Amino acid sequence: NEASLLNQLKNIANREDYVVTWWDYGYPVRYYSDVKTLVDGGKHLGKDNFFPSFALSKDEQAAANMARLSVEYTEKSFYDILKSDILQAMMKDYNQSNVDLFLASLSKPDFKIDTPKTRDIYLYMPARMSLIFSTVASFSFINKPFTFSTAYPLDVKNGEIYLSNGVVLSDDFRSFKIGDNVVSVNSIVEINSIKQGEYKITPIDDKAQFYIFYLKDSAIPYAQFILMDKTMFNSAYVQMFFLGNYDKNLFDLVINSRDAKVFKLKI
Ligand SMILES: [Ca+2]
Repeated sequence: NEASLLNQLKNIANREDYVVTWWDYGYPVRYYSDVKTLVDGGKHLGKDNFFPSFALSKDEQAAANMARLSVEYTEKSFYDILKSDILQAMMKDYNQSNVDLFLASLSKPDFKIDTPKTRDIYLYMPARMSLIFSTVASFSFINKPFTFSTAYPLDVKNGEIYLSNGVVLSDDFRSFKIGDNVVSVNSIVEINSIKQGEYKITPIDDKAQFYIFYLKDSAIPYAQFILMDKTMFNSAYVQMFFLGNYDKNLFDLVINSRDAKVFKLKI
């Protein structure tokens, strides 16, 4: 129950703290937790979405840093450039002229956070977001496609599975065609239990792109499988929520649930 988990968040965290998350949950979080957010029903323009999306789509370390940067610079952006165009502001304070290289800059373990820490930050990552994560991650691109297609079985006739995304998957989980021809999946990944670290990956051809996810116990209707590329596989969302793999020098797990996870930025 979301209200319960976000009411748990209220007590754990502080009124000044931010929760970083997608805007669809902006209001619920502010209501249940009584904390600040980056976006919400009333504030989710492209320029807005970029920051939650980045710290949800990029690699853990990159997301850890943006979380801190975006929060600190948005807060400050309430006292010139810092108003309207917060990414430029932070680039100057890092003397980076090229948007793409600064952003790539963030993935490095050797990135200095000059700006002081002024408040706590939490990541909120609900299961149900998978169904929309494709749209979430799209906003971490300045506007080179990605792939995050979730699907449920329509039928299972023969040794194949008629996935809802027009895809036809083999029962050994090693190929699909989409009504055409075979293309080996990079690896196989099945989630026996999220709350628990119950999963396993089977390497099956390196030069292959798409990963395949089997959600043996999806409590989410319409999300039984996930087909994703190497990038989405890298995201903090997949790695941290689904695979429950995270750096304990970057994040603290303060709320574990079947339905959602909450991490405390430690930086
Ligand atoms: Ca403070």
